[PDB]
Amino acid sequence: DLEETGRVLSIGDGIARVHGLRNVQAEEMVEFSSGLKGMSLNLEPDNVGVVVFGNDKLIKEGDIVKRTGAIVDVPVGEELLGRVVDALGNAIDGKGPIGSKTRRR
Amino acid sequence: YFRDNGKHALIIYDDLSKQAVAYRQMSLLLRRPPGREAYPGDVFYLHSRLLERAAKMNDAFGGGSLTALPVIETQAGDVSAYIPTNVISITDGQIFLETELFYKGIRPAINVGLSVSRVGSAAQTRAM
Amino acid sequence: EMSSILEERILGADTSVDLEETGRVLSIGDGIARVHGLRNVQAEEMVEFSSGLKGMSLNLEPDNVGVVVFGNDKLIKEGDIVKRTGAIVDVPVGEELLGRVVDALGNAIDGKGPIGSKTRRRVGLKAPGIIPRISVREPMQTGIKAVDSLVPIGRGQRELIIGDRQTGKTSIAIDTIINQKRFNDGSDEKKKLYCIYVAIGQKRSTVAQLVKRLTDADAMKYTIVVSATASDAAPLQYLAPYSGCSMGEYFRDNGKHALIIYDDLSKQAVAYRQMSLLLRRPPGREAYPGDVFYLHSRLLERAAKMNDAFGGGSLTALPVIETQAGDVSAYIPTNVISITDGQIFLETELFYKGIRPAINVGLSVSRVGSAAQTRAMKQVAGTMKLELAQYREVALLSRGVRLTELLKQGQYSPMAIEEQVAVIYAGVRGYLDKLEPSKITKFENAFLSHVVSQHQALLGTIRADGKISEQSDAKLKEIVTNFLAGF
Amino acid sequence: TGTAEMSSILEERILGVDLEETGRVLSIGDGIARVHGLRNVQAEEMVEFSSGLKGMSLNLEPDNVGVVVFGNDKLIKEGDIVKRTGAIVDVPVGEELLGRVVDALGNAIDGKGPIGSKTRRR
Amino acid sequence: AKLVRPPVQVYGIEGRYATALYSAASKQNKLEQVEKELLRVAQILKEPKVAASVLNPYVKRSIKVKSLNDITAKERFSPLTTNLINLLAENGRLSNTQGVVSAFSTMMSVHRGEVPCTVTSASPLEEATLSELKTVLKSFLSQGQVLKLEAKTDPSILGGMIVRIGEKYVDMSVKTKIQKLGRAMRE
Amino acid sequence: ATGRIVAVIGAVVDVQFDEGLPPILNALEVQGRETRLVLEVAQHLGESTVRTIAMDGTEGLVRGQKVLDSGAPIKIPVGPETLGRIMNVIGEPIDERGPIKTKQFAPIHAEAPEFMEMSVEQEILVTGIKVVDLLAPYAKGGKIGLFGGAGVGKTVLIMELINNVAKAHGGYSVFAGVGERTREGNDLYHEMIESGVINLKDATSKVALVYGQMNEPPGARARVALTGLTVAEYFRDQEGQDVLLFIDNIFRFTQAGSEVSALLGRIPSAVGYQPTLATDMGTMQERITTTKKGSITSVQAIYVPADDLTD
Amino acid sequence: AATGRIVAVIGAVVDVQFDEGLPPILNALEVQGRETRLVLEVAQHLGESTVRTIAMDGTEGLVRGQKVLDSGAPIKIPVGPETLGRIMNVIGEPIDERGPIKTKQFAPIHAEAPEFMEMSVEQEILVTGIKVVDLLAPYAKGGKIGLFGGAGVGKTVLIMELINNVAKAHGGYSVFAGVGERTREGNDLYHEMIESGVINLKDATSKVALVYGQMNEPPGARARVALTGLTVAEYFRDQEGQDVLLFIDNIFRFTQAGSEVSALLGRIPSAVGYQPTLATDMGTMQERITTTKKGSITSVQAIYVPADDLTDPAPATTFAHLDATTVLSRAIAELGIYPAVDPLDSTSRIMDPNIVGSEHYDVARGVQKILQDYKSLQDIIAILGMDELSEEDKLTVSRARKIQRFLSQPFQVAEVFTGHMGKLVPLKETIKGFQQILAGEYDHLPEQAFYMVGPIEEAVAKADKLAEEH
Amino acid sequence: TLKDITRRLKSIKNIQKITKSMKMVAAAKYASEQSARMTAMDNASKNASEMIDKLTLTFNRTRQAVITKELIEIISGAAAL
Ligand SMILES: Nc1ncnc2c1ncn2[C@@H]1O[C@H](COP(=O)(O)OP(=O)(O)OP(=O)(O)O)[C@@H](O)[C@H]1O
Ligand SMILES: Nc1ncnc2c1ncn2[C@@H]1O[C@H](COP(=O)(O)OP(=O)(O)O)[C@@H](O)[C@H]1O
Ligand SMILES: [Mg+2]
Ligand SMILES: [Mg+2]
Repeated sequence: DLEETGRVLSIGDGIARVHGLRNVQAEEMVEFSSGLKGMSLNLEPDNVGVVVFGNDKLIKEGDIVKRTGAIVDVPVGEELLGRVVDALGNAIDGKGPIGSKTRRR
Repeated sequence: YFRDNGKHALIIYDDLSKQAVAYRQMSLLLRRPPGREAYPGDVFYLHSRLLERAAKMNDAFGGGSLTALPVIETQAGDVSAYIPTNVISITDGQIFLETELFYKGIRPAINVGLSVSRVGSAAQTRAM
Repeated sequence: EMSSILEERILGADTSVDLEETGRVLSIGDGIARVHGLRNVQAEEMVEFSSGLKGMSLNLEPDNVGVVVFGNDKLIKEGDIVKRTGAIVDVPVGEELLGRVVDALGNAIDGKGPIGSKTRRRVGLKAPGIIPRISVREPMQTGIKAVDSLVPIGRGQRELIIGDRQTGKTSIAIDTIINQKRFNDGSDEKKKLYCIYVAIGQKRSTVAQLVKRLTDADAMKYTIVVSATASDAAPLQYLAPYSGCSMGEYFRDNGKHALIIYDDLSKQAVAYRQMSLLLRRPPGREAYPGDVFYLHSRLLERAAKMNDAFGGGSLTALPVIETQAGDVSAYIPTNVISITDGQIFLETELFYKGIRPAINVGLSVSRVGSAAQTRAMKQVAGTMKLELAQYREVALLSRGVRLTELLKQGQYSPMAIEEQVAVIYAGVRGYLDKLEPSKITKFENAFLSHVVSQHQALLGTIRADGKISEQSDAKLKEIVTNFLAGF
Repeated sequence: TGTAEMSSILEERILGVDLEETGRVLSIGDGIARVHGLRNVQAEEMVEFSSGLKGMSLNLEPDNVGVVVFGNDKLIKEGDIVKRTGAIVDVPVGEELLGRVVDALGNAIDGKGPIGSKTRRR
Repeated sequence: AKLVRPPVQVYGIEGRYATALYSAASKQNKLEQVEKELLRVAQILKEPKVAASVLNPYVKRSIKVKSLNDITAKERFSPLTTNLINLLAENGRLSNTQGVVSAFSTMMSVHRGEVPCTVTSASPLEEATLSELKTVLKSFLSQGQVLKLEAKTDPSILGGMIVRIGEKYVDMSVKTKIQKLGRAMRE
Repeated sequence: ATGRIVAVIGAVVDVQFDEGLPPILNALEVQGRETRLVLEVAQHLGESTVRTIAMDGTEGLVRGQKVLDSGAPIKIPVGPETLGRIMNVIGEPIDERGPIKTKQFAPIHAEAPEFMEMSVEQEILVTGIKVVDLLAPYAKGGKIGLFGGAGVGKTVLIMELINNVAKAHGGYSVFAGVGERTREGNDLYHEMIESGVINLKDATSKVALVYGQMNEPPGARARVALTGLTVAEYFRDQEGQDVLLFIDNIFRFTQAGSEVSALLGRIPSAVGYQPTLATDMGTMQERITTTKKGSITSVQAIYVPADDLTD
Repeated sequence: AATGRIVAVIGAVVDVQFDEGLPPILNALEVQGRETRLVLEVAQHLGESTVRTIAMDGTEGLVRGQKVLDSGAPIKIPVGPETLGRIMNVIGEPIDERGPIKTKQFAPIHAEAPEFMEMSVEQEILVTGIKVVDLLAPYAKGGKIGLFGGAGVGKTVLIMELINNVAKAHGGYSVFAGVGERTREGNDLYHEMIESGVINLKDATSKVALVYGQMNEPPGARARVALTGLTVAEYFRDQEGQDVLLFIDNIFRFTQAGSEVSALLGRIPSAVGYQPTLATDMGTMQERITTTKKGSITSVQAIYVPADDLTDPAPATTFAHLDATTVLSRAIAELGIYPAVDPLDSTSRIMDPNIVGSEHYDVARGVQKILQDYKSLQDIIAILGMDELSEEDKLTVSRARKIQRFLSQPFQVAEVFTGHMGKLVPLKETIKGFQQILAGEYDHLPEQAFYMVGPIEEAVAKADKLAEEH
Repeated sequence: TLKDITRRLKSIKNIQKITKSMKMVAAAKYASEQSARMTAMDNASKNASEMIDKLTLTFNRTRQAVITKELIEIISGAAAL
């Protein structure tokens, strides 16, 4: 199934050239194997340029990349008030999870 | 979210220069053609489509609003750099802060001869 | 009329088919078309695309041909057929172009029909060597007092008109074209000057208005206009100067004298910079290619003066250069200053202060100059230049104000050489030193009217013998003194 | 694409000389000789061309060696033989050099005779 | 070492490899033999299993060259073509070998002296006059030459013929005559 | 013809066709999108592939999407009822007042009028404003630079030029919004509704609005001046009018062209501008002329970067 | 010998594929099937038995597959006394319509530079008759000079005044190489040398050989014509021992020509866009123009300065190859001071008190000190006016303006511009006049009394005339 | 150099400010030496304005050249890959 699943072909200083993922959308959030997430910024004929929301020491050539199906989105709502989150909406204040009920692109 | 749900929001980006630097790095490593100071071609786009989402909705859409206070860090007060140029041409004014006024006792060090607010006089209260 | 079409457009109509060599477009974009095939095509040969466009085979490569498209590449698609012409890029030349407005390839854009030219000449021919040339001796009269007196131009010279935008460069060129009417109507055929105006990167409305100005002055009958305007492809603006230069080399090679104006060369350098950057060539100073000097130098070297063994013809070039903020020390201005034989510096300070034509006499020079001036103009202009240098030094003081007030001139009013000599004589001998300056032009006007209505014999004598003899000296003295008493 | 993917190497490779201590010049121009072979050469090792010219192996690339030439490249043609010397650059040192004018490799250029030193140094 | 260059010269990695192969075969006179060989190799590769086995950028070069050497020892291929596929696996240019095959074909296509003619008409061509045009096109050649005539039809050209002999090109179609007559009556 | 997306890199999109390639400067429609996404052919790459620039966001585009050719560069609804109405680069109504029920559509990317169509006479365009008509008169078919700001009255001057040209002459007006702030665009819309230049309840509007905001890709901001130029060229060449074309900022037209040429991978020029800066400005400004049918007179607000007039 | 086929033509760069017998680098190849002789010079070996070459003429009309023949040797030009009075082009063909140059020997234009053991150390001042040159930056017999300057500042007029004075007083087989210069000027020089008797069209006792590749030539000709003229001069120096003069105008074109083809040879550009091999090309060319123990070559070179930079890599690289630089400034020529030599930027290697003497050296250093002081004062002079200076400062300003005016001089070749007759000031008059202006012996004369004069006697006479007539 | 031109421009700008202020105070106190001071400070201020105009031209020229040089550096560096 090389249409909803690619395999990392190259990795360097934050950029993953992933082979496969024939059905991925431009600027879609994909999920690497080690848990780190990425955004498909370049859709090239032979590969996909993915920018990684993490570090390169954890992914290496041959890793697997799965597809989410939705563009990058963030939890929005009242529940974020008072909370310190990161660029993806994940709580970094140690006060538990965000009780967000709505997501938004 | 708050803007669309009839509430009023304020958002500060501290600062946009570093977001532009991060985007420049990302695009340079994605082998995208660099431009002035190695910034991509759409580095203006990057900020404009960000600062255009700050709007004041009419009462037929909820009446909410979203106020943006982006921050920009100039080098030696050069406002004709690439990213300061872009964000000055995008926003509805600016509040210049100067070191030479910072040390003369003027605090907040707002240079008033240069600071602009195109839609400000319509916002002030009648007394002010 | 049904016979204006059936006459021969069908009987003799080259409806034949022939064994032609062709290639196929691989990629088109950025003004360059890659063409697979054309195995026997030559370097710099004209090819024809399926849409009727034309191009020049620039890069002969092992597996393809990079062709420069002379037009809009929106008319070319991948897979289009490209035919060979067998001819290195050339343009129609001959007498039949006088009076016609053409584009950079020689096609008529004045709606008066086809140019019935019998001869074609390459656009990239090399300039004459050292032996075919001879020094500049004959004067090329502009009809402008300041130029014709202080910055004289000879036939076979290259004289730059350099200055900021809106300072009167086109006006100087148009006055120079209008002034040649008094010679083109006369009897001496060695004084006729066929002018050529190349409009590069200009507004097309400006070129149409220029053609009307030339038609009202009845000057289009001996003038070719090559037009590659602001909306034409960059290859066309690159080619237009060489097309015009070949049209003028036709006259230079056949014992006649041509004059060519490049309006302007800065826009041709900009078009060539576009073509070079789109070809991924390394940019140099101000992003210009390394061979922009060559671009202009191979063009301005073809303006020459041949000796009597090679026909005795000439081709004078008046390239125009537009500087930014009056910076003459820029790249392209200094390139063309290195190529030409002198400059005519027009200034914004002088132009704004009412001094028009705003020629900077201290900076305008003519490396050949004096060798191609008439004797009478030389007599008066030597003293005029001495006194003007004296005046600019101490910037006598009133004499200089008088002379600079006297150098002003109207538009589309080129004076004959004898009348300029009369005015400069009345100016440099002192006969207006006590006249307060504000009326000098008025005096000038009136005085000249006098000399053209009643003392035509003196002007005819000056024209005939070329110099202002002692008899004519005292005659003009008494004329101007009697008028000054009457004025 | 490919420096060593020339048609000559390819054809005599599919068809069927010591390419460990010896190489052949693929391309020479502007004083930079690309050499195919020399598989044992070290980075910054000095090699010897057929014409007596020396070079320094500056670019160890997967399929060729970029060698900088110590002289005029008019004496180097494509296909020339390049030998190893096994050594990095070294110059003669000692007291015997005082008063002598040498070149960048320790060769006397003042015509007073060859250098008479006993020790060399990298 | 001296090299034998074919009469047609092809470019790219495809052309370079096929030129190497041709100049190797010309020294031993096995041109049509290795043509048969690469034909068999291409039809071996075009099957999906082994193709995805060699198209996979995840298979390590030793593994894929192992499978390739096994399958080429299977079909008792000449050392020349085995060496060529070994070089395509070594340089990693293997996935492109099909082009090389095609390239070599075109190369030998001018070794036997064939010229490709392409005849376009507005109507599906008849038989008699088609053979007539074949005979007419044969007269433009030297001896020892063959016509690879392939006539496809374009019903938009409004008539006539458009014949392409090599890259020589004759446009006897009627739409072009209409355009030329319009240009004549216009200019 | 139908093609398939083979590459999406930011705002440039590569499409590969099987049967027939569209020529350069041709609108391709992308299939399956919620809104209308239009690519514009910018280059032929060989192998039946075509590099295009997008006139909208490219998010969600997937390699393999069907791309439908249209045949013409971009066709905007043009006619006497675009007046008092806002539309974008593609010619779709922006003001949420329903579709523009016009009778004809004009293609963007026309050619400048021929040489024999030019007017050889220079003629003053009387605007009725004392300081303008006396000291700095406007010419029919010319270009004018407004060196104004915010404090000075500039919207009022623009609206009064619209009114005067519509009354003293019969000329309608077009206001192009090249890279304009959406807030300032809404302000101008409501100011021109209030002062009677736009009529929401009648057919007496004297201006058509064309807006490409700042949150739009460089292609849209580059073609938005040509859209207004087209809707003005219709009035000129098929009503014999003396149209008045406003371009709210002509510097942002230049910088949008610069961004576009940077995305296409071309080598920049002095300071960073497109290598085709002069020809790009020319192919637009040459369509603003005074033909033998009418005249377009253009008022173009100027912005000098770094206060350098030699930029 | 060997025959090859053209496989690519890009401007002046032609790729030629050879079957057997690849030609060495720098060889000359003859393109077969052309009206005139087209010579290609091999520059690189691309591999695949392909070479990349630079064409000495136009490449239009060249077809892929055209035959090319190998000559087996680099461009060989005829060298000997029979080249005197003749004009030849980059490849040694006569371009003066006077028949073939029948010399007994031909030399390749590519040669090795003279060794270190062949260098000559002698330094003798060459008196040119020009005040600023002989005073502030004296030339040397057998030394390389070089004349820098922007566009239209006086390079050609100065080089022609030097031609007149030195080359006319000389007896040593001058050579003139026109590199990328005006063809009009080449014709002018040819005919002014014919009428001056230096070139003898009949009864051949000529003493100048001309070599010309001008602005109209392609980059290859403009890049090798300097080497051709250099080769003529090298023959006259080595195989005859003569005392040669070599004039090169303009030599920057050489560098520039290389740049124009560098991009086409597939090389990554350097700083301003030049070729990466700018300095070594300039070195291989310039190290052959030198005085050896076999003969003497006095080399005067005009050096164009692009956009008046002087830090452009070509002038900056040229500076280190010269013994006496004369830098012409545009700001000085806009004051009317000719020659526009910059006094505070022109240097010499014989400007040493042990060579020119203590009088000359001290006068030169004092002139430069006064001019530097005036330069430093100019800012406050332009802001606060001269009325705000000290009295000693007004004195130094007055003497500095006087020295400025006295540095100018009318040239024999500039009567058309200056109006005055050209003056040739001997060295002692220069030294004495400037010493006296320094001492304060002319504090009463008006400054305009020094503009465009000869020796100081003419300055006193001009002051007298100004005082009496006004 | 850009920073040199900027420093010199700021110098001449503060000088022009000072001289115009002195012209103000001299014209105030003049209401035969105060007159000379007023006219001399007027001359100084206008001369400083001329030098400021010329240095501003040169500054804009230099900053454009700087942008060009850095862009050409970036471009030639990208083209080598
Ligand atoms: N000698 C003159 N006397 C009076 N007015 C003049 C004179 N020359 C030009 N003008 C006027 O000043 C204007 C300058 O236009 P002109 O075309 O001659 O200069 P230009 O350098 O060619 O400017 P551009 O760059 O726009 O082509 C002209 O419209 C003309 O009306
Ligand atoms: N010694 C001089 N005296 C007077 N004018 C001079 C002198 N030298 C140069 N000039 C002037 O400067 C102009 C440029 O001279 P030239 O040397 O031919 O330019 P270039 O620098 O391109 O070689 C000349 O036309 C001349 O008017
Ligand atoms: Mg003009
Ligand atoms: Mg010169």
